[PDB]
Amino acid sequence: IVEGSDAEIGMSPWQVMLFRKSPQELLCGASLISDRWVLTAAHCLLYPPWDKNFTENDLLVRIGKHS
Amino acid sequence: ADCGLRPLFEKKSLEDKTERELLESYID
Amino acid sequence: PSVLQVVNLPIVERPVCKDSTRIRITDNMFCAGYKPDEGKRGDACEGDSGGPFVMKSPFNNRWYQMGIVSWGEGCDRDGKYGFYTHVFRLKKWIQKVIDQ
Amino acid sequence: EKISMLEKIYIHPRYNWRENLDRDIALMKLKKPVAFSDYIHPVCLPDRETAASLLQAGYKGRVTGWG
Repeated sequence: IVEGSDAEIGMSPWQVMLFRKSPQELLCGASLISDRWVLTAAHCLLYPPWDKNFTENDLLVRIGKHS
Repeated sequence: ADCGLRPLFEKKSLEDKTERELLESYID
Repeated sequence: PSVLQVVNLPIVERPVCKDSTRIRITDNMFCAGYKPDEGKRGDACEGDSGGPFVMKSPFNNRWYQMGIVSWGEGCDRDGKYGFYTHVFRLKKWIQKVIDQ
Repeated sequence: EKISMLEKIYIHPRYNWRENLDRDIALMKLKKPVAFSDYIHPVCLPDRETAASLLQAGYKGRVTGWG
């Protein structure tokens, strides 16, 4: 985040992290809109212009992490 | 239905360090 | 970074948005940030994408996801705003599949 | 924290990854419904009244991440 500050524990509980798992590499961010639903940017999953066509197999998510 | 309320803040009748900034900026 | 990071920002007006980019601005997106005069600094960067845009309601005190960090042109640049997916606008869609 | 597996991925039928990231949005239906805690908890999607009233010039939004 350009020119912000560190959150406080609990603050951003919908905070979901899109990761790769193959090896491990954080790609994007997202949010928990439910217990079985994540909301994200389309371009995080697929942007051909940059070689980016992840499929379910391709990722894992980490809920409730706040560094 | 318990969407947006936050166990470590809104439920403990609590507030974060910059949430007053969001609220001062609005007009409902 | 080192810890989750937080940054609060002003939804900026249509005209001022359109004016800051060559790219075609749609109905589904919105810019937010401080104008170069407004003094205050800050913004989104890469791997921030997808991140939420939330606002706390005065009505109830629950937060709402106002948008999705959608695109930019750099980060903290005077004169450029950050584009956001207009959540309210794709909600019918969001409906459809969750309920589907 | 909590790691999660994906079951499906949904991408806005009309994403414009080609022209100008129009409708940049994807849903990730989790595999296994997560358990809310003091660091895991949904977020709200707005209704016509909260959007109309909130979505406005000079009205501050909060942004978070690890970019």
